Amino acid sequence: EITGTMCRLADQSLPPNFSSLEKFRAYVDGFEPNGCIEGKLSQMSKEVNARIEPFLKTTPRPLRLPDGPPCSQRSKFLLMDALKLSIEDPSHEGEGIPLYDAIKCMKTFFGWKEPNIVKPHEKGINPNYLLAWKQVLAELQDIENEEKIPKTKNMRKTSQLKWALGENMAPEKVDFEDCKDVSDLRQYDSDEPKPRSLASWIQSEFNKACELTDSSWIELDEIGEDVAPIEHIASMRRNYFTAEVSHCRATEYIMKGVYINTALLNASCAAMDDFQLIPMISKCRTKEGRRKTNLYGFIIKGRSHLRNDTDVVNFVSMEFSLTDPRLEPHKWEKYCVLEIGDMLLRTAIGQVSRPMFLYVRTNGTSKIKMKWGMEMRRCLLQSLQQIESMIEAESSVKEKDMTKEFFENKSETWPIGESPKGMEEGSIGKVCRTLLAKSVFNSLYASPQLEGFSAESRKLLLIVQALRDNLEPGTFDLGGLYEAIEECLINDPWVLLNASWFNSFLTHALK
Amino acid sequence: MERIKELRDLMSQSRTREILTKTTVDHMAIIKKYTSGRQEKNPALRMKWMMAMKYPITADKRIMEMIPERNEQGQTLWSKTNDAGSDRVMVSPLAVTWWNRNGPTTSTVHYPKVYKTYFEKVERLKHGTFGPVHFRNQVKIRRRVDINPGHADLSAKEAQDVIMEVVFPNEVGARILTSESQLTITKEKKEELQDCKIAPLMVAYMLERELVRKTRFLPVAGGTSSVYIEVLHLTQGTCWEQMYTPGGEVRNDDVDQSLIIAARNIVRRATVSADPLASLLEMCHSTQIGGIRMVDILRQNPTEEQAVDICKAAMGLRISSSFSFGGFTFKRTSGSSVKKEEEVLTGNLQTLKIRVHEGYEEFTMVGRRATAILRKATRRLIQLIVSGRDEQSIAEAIIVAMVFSQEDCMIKAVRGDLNFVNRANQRLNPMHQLLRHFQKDAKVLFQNWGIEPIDNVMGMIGILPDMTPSAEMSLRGVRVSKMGVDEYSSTERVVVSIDRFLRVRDQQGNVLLSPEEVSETQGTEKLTITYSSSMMWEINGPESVLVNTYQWIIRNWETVKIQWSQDPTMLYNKMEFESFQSLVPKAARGQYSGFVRTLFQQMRDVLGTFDTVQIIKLLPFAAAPPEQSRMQFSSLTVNVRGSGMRILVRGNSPVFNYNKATKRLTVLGKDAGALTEDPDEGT
Amino acid sequence: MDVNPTLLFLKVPAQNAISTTFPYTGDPPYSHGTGTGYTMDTVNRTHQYSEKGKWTTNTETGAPQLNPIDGPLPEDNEPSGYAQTDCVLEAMAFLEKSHPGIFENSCLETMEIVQQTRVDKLTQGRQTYDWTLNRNQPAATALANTIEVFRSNGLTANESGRLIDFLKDVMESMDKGEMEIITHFQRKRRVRDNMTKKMVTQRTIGKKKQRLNKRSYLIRALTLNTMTKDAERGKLKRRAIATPGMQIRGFVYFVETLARSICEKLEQSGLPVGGNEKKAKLANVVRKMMTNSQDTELSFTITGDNTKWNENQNPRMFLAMITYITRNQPEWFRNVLSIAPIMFSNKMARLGKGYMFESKSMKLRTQIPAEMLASIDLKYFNESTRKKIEKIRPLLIDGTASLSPGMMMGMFNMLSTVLGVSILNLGQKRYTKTTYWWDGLQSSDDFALIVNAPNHEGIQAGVDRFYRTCKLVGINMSKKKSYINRTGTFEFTSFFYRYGFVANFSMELPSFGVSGINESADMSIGVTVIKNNMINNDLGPATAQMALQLFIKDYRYTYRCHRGDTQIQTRRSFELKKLWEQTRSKAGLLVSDGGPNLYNIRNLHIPEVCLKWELMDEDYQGRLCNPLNPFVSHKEIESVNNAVVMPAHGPAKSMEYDAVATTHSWIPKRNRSILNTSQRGILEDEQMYQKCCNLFEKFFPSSSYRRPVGISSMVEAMVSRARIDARIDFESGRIKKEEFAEIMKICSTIEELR
RNA sequence: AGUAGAAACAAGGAGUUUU
RNA sequence: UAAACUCCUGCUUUUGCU
Repeated sequence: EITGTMCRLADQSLPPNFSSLEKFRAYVDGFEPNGCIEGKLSQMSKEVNARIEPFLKTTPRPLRLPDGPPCSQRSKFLLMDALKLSIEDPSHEGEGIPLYDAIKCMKTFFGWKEPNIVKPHEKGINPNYLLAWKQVLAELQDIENEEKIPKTKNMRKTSQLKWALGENMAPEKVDFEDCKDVSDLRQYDSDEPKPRSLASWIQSEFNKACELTDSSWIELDEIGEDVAPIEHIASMRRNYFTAEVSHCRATEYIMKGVYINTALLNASCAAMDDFQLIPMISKCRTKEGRRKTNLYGFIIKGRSHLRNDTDVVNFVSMEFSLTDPRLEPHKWEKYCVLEIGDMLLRTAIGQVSRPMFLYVRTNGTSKIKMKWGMEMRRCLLQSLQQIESMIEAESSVKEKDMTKEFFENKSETWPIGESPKGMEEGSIGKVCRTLLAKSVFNSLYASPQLEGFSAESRKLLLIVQALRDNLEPGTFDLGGLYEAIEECLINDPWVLLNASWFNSFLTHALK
Repeated sequence: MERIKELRDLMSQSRTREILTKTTVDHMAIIKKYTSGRQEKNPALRMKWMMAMKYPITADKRIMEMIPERNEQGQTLWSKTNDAGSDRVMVSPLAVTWWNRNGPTTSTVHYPKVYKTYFEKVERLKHGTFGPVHFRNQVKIRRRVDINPGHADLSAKEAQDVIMEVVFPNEVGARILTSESQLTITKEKKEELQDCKIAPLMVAYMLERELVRKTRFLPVAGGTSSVYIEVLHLTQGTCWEQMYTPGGEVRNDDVDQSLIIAARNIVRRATVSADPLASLLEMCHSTQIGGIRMVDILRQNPTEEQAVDICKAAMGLRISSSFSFGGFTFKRTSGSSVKKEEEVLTGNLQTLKIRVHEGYEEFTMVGRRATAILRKATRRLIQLIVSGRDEQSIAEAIIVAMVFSQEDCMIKAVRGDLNFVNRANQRLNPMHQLLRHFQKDAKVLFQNWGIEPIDNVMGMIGILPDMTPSAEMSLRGVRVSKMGVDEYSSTERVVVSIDRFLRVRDQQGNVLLSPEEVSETQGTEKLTITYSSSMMWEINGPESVLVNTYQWIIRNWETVKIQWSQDPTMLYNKMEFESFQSLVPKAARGQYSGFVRTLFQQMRDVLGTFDTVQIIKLLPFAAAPPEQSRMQFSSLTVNVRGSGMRILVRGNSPVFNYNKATKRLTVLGKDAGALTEDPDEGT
Repeated sequence: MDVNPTLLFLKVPAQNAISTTFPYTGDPPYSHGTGTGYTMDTVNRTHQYSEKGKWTTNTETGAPQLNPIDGPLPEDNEPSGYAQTDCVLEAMAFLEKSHPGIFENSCLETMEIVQQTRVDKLTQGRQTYDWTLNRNQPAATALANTIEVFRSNGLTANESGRLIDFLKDVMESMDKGEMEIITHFQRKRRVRDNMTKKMVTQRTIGKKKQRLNKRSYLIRALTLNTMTKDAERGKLKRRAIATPGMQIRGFVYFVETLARSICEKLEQSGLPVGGNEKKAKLANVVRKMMTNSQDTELSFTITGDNTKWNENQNPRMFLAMITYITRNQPEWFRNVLSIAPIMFSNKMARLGKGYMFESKSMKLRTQIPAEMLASIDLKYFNESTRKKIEKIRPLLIDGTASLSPGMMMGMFNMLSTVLGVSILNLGQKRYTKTTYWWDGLQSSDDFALIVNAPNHEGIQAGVDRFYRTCKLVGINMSKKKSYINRTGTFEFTSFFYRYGFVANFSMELPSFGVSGINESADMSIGVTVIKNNMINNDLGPATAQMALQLFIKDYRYTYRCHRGDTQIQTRRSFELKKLWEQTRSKAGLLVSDGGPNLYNIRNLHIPEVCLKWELMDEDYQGRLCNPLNPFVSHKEIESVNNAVVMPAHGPAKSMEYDAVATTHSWIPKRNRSILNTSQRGILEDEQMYQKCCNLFEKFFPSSSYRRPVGISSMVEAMVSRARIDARIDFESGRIKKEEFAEIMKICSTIEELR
């Protein structure tokens, strides 16, 4: 039975003019459909409709990118412009420890200079960064002269390093009733992000992440013996895959981003108070098979007390570069470029020397950002699963051995390039890298703006394929779909590039 | 004994242990999962986070007794703090390092008997054999298929009932004890636990795991058996299938049921095919059932099935001496009769020329659904003791009995004409026409039969025209038994003869089995039925039949073009285009093949209409035997499921769509291959 | 040259390479601060699309709730929850006329699931909202706190193990005004030391009484906690997910029991199962629409989606459905299904945490609770949030917000789907009586529709007839995110469809790796995920021995257990080589302690140690055959071979995995932030009890396999067994019958302690 | 500063001592 | 009162007490 509290609120739980449930319970039993559907469509408005406009090939307007300043570098290390301070073949004196692998690299770099700021940090205290590098350049030499043999290295808290690592810049949690009358006690800045625009550089990051290299970047585990025919046909399919994924520069960024986020996550777990030092190491096997240990630069971890899932670990990234910041300064708004050295290069005609920089930058990851850099090796899966599935669309075509079909002709049939000479088709080995270089940058620059873009940029992608396949498509208000995308193109360089590809796609899918 | 003291020793402490006095049946039933610490929303980060702590693992307090805190290396391998929420302490993974190199070594040789099902899989795989890749497309079927049911096919609660006995018997609470088959199998399992070791309770609920019949919907492109279901990914795929024969005992009960369903996909393939007398022999040499071919299984099999015995007698092997009629097993226990060729006028005054059996004969009617004894006279049913599982099975058994007795009451009960002309060029027989009519509706037949009073003595009750039992009165001659009909008969094998029409004739010429006697039930396979030709395309689906046929023309076009030019009859008698002809209109039977063979003969004489569009488009039609027709043969109707979706004579269609610029063929949507540019170029 | 990869759709069709446009590789978006701004932007949005129903005021609640259905018809394309009761009943009076006898059949199993279910069915699931502590307690502790509220109340009436008397007294709990709940607060003591002569402090927890009202319990009984939908993908914004209360899900379990039982008897809801049956149902009806495929029809499909699907429902027409789909059913059964659409139609969402304020002068932060929002100097807020409070400041009751229109996430599905498919039932041609007719499927909110009619004018007249049918019931299809085209190309919860052959690419691969539950049992579930997704989620052969190859590469990074043949160093390398040189079975040693990787794609279904068993020399597996196992803590059947790994199709899914008990299946560390709360007393009292509850559960054998359901009084419960332990040892045994008298003596000695 | 994006982090939390 | 040192915690830090 429904008692004298719930049965009374069993009356407001009804449609209006039904003031008793037991009357309403004895209303539906005497129900039969009179035909009140079209009786209500006679009563509804004729304006409530879902009229289809046709979706012609002159219908899709291109996406309008936002307008503002050019977009800054936001990846938590450098991408196209790091520098491989390399000791080659570590057997002895290059050991398994990363911090002693650091010391031998710049001992093998001969030309060092005095630190002078090339471009200043436009809104941060510039001499704190040049005193930061002078600390660690003296602090990493505080272990190669002293044989007490440490494993990791702790910075000590200066005045310049407390600044760039957010030391006690947090407002302390007062009670609200302690100081109500503060004239500017506001709710936080909950505003929109200030929009940026598309600059020329994030395209040039993607071109370099597409192209090959002379190193072999992934060496990975083994599996059991292929004494089945599926395991012989898949391992021939897979050792064709890593013939262009070992030598691809976007796997330099995977095996960095795995390593930086691994070392940050482990050093955040032990050293929750002091400022550790972390080098940035990638180990590159070569063409022939002699190994190498590259160094890219250092990282000074901040205070890491991660009480939520997305509290931020501040840190400072020192990276060795060769690219002049004065060449294109619409990119490095967040950096403080020093100038530390010089080397000799080898020209095909002669030889040349040219200086060396150091890009210093205050950063931050959450725990989530530096977990999802450790599963960045799943860029390889998502980039393999298409050329896996690009055997399914070629399954019914040939009905035979067909890994023997792709990599054995250079029948460059897949359109990738844009050029003055048109679109430039590519081979599958070129395509296996672009789908990898797209899949890396979906994790380095991964924002919410990329999620909410490609959800309703897919629904604009599907119907242009329905239009090219002459399926006679039709929307309901496509114009309102375009203000669902351009809502999400706000300020990060990758999403403003994906739309800029997509506008370059809609002008090639409709000719 | 000694456990009970500490059950008392805690009590003279404070009221901490004396709220456990107050803790209910329910509260301990709920606090057994009492988690102050919630379930991890993202455990993948917590494992990557806590493994960098110096002590991630909680191991219980016995580690402080049995494992040193000092190893040879220099690390400290457990910690003296307690876990939050237990007396359990926190350890490092160097504890697990220590235990697996320096821990106690116990030699229980019956630890494989604990996890016996997993070692069966290794036994299936290491002793299994692979076949080569059959590059065929995936047309997967997504069905709820069983995973590892195991022994006796026992209910999921009843699986826990026999486990509840063998863990400790005093907690069973089973209102239903057991059946007789469970009474022996639990006695064997009873001593096996002492045979394991002094054993935990975990050996009990792994024996529970091999009894759980899990049924999980999975896309099964191939066989669906609890020996093939655990692989399911090794075998099936994109461009390809992997033939896979795992080791172990190939069973005895339902390799029959594996063979029956594979047989019917060759007989029904043959009835559309132009030559059942050659193709069913020819498809025996390519079909494999679990690697073991159909040629090897049929010989050692004394199981009588209609399509199987056709596959037996095609190869030169015997069948039994039991004649069939409407797909039932009929055994002559007594009596004899002679044939007499007589014509009867039905209720629609339709002449049916029937073979009158002049002589009293006593039969045993055994069906898939019924078991009966028919006492039959000249054009008359004397007596029918009949049994079956339900009254609809009794409905089938009486209707088959009322037709075969050939009485004038059944003949004058026909309402309308009979044109069950089956899918074929030939015709049929008046016996099988009279079955289907009254198997559709026999209510008027039930009233014209005759109703008589009965005597119920030993549970021998009757049946009424409204298909209801009655102890008072009943239909004439038919008595329905409450018990089962005693059969116990065995039949010797006799060499029998067969024709092209699959009409199985004995020494005397009596037609025993036929494609009309083939039952229409299409069962669920068990052993992967793998055909080496193209006769899996109908199993795939009517849609696929149309797709994969125009696929096959493309790759082998240079085989086809020479067979187009030189020998079209060899091109037409291919068994791969006979897959198409199951979908051909029967009203347009031979009409289409009439025109295409001439339209090709038009194209061979003109030498300049070598077009490559219509040659692809109409070549599957000429596999049928052609006929003379009037000039109206141009609405080319092609069956898909239900609707006869058309193809035009000129241009494209929704069914057959060809794009000249793309040079790709769109067949009911799907893109089929890519034809080479050469037969567009030449003439 | 300029390189873009999104131009490879110019050759590959879009549904064949659609997985490139799933950025599921990067992190998902998380909410940082609260859901307070997100809840109020849903209580606003519900009371905007329903803004014309009559505003009642609840008698026992004081809630100013809205009563929006069977109101004025919508007269624009903006979404609207004004559902028509004479068309909700009508459009599923046609549910039984297509599939005959669904409702009274499906109640009959539901009348049997109600007659065998314990309370233990509702103690499993997500974290819930208790009303005792006003916090997301997990599903055991919230149930096992509200029950001894009734015991600390006068009327328990619930301890009979079944949940229906537990669902009798939650109605009866709304009668007793004085609801004397338990409060514990933390204090300090003062003890001495005899060895060092020092006098230090000691922490302990006190006890406090507390009472409620009927305008204070009923709100907390009808309170939905509003979280934020963390890690949703495909939305720039976020949304509120609702956590139902403790009393509510007891009634809601029966309501989705019935409503799932409908959809398994229907054939257009792919939701009551996983994704593989959904691909069957999807490709079923593209062929079911080629049944009446005539010589000239036109069949356009609709790749639908429903916008604002959760705000535009109303549990008042859920009550209209489950009053109708329980026609001529017993009085108690129609009543017990009816409480849950009642106490959703009076539900009162909390407003989450609040807001964090910032001083730009004093450099101070603070945060208010969400309850203070009834009384705040409104210039504390920026111009966006200030708009959101003023539109629901009339709706704040007791720190909650009266939200009677609309459902929201994490609360209940599968009955609004029954509604959503019943409109799709109505397009069956026997019901249209016109040339156009439609069918399709209905997921949670993403639907797909296929309509056909002999020309474009018919389809245009068939699409809007559907759209104006769904408007009668508050189903508002997304005009943004949907489109039409011919058959063979659509999607349905991202199950894309290209001319017949689906590419799944939904719940792509958030995991493929070490989802650490244990050290072995995340390899046994590790290689199971590569196994199961070769079947379910369709990854091919080479990516299966890539996702295995790399699975091990971070199986060995989290658990540090590299080979000895790699001379690299970590916390141990040396004594591994003791296993290497001594065991003649070098290449059969187990990989959770530095072994080879014998796995490949012939043998994922085989577990780890049963793979590496017919090679090992007797020492190692004999060192693994020790059943003592300080690293196992032999689990319960609900937790034996169960890991909770989330897909993108549902909120949670447990999937099993063939894991042999081994020394690597250990339980990870409990979080320790509860030690610094003022809620310490929920642990130090109860940490002692599963030390000793499982000392009882030694004395029953089946207690660690089956739920023991008998009398109360655990202390009295084993001594009833102990005296039937006594006589069957007395009548026959190996032990002496004088030691029997020692077993006798303990029994009354227990009772001598009162 | 920085991370970040519609609200957050920039340690929280307990003790003692000195205008 | 401003400075330093002392212990716990890293999903439970979302909030009920004295």
